Amino acid sequence: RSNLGWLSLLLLPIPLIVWVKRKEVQKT
Amino acid sequence: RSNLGWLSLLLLPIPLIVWVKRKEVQKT
Amino acid sequence: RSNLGWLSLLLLPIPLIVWVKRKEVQKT
Repeated sequence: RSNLGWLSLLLLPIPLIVWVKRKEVQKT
Repeated sequence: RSNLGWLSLLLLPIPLIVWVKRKEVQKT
Repeated sequence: RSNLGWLSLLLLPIPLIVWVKRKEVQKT
């Protein structure tokens, strides 16, 4: 009995990893 | 009919990061 | 155009790449 709301929850957490890369990678 | 559509939009953007790794190579 | 079920499929595969990053493989 999979809930429609639960699939939606999954998309919000992966985008966070992309944001860290823009700030930097190791230095300049 | 409106709010449901927005959650779907969020998933397409992260998958893009995975694709660059598949490309491999380097020349930037 | 795409089915409602298809958008849900897209969220499940991106989470996997982040786990790989924690492992931190050689080279790359």
